[PDB]
Amino acid sequence: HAQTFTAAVSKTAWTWLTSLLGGSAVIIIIGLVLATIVAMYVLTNQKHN
Amino acid sequence: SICAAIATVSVAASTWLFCRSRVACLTPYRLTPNARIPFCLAVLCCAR
Amino acid sequence: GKRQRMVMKLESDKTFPIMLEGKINGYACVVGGKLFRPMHVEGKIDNDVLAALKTKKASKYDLEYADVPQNMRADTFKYTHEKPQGYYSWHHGAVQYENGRFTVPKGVGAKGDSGRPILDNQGRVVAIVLGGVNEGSRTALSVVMWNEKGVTVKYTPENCEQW
Amino acid sequence: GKRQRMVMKLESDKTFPIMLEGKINGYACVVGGKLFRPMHVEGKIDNDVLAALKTKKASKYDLEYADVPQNMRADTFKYTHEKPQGYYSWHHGAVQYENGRFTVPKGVGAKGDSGRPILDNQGRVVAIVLGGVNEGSRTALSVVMWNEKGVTVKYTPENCEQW
Repeated sequence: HAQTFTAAVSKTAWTWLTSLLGGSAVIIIIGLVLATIVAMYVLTNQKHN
Repeated sequence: SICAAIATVSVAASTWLFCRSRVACLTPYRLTPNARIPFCLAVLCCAR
Repeated sequence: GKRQRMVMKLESDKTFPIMLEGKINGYACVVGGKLFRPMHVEGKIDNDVLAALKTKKASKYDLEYADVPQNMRADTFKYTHEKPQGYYSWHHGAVQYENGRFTVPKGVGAKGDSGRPILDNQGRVVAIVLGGVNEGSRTALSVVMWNEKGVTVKYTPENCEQW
Repeated sequence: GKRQRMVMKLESDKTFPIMLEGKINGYACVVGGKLFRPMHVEGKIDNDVLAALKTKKASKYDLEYADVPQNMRADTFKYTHEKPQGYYSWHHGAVQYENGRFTVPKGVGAKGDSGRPILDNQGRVVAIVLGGVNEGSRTALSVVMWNEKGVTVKYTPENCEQW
């Protein structure tokens, strides 16, 4: 038979590569969303004059 | 050829009507001496 | 009388006539830090500072407009959204405001009468004259103006003349 | 000249110059129980108690806020947020407040007179001068101030020079 690249990756290790690498993207996008909401709320508070 | 002609005419006419509508929205706010654009229209029609 | 003289004192500083080859075709107003010029009037603004500035155009409201330099921003007119009925001022005497219509007793208003800012009982601009029609024994005008929201509103009667 | 006497007699106790090699660069202001000092002004506080502090930085609003000891919390400026249009009382005379902008007639305003408070007709600070730009015959100002919500707001015109 032929050894395909990513042939023996063992779904447990797919889960460890999905969580510890895709979850960090979830952390950085909720941080970016929180930063955007904070910037818009600061501009709304300084709309008051 | 007729599909490419209808596609080009449709994209050009839609872009022309979009530019007409963007000018017709942003024009009564750019003519004022303060030019205080409201925030929602500045988000939508890509104003200052 | 008395009303026209303080208006002349204001127009000597900030209202600038245009220079057609021998005569005056129209008047550029500097209000709020934004130079205004009517379209059908063609010529050159008297200031070499206000001549070099390229103007953006708004064909629905018949006015070129450009940005005022930073030094000139304090020496501009002021604008008012709120106008009650009664009497307002103008370079050629007085102007009546009734039912949202700036009307003028006839005999005055001809070619070369464009861009003159209608002032108020305080010294603030409420309208800009672009022309008018002779409504019998009293002429009405076709002005642009402003409202409470900040929206430039143009009113024009039937079959007006571009002065 | 009567309002300037009030400003000088209120600044004689509660305003401290920031001296670098003896030259005045700015003024620390003790308003509402907290020390205020701008960023770009270099030097030390004239008062010995206020100079031995740990001023927490706030780089956005061009301020370096601190806290006042309890024996000094009564010897502070009072302040407010309420600001109708009209005139206010600066160190060099009067200052116009129109359309949410403090304007001083020209000539005055150089390197050094930053951090000075703007007072009202009652004796309360409504703004702290940081810098400004000369718009021809009148100079707009870049100040920090407060509002009804209780939020520090900084206003900044275009191309302001740090004083």
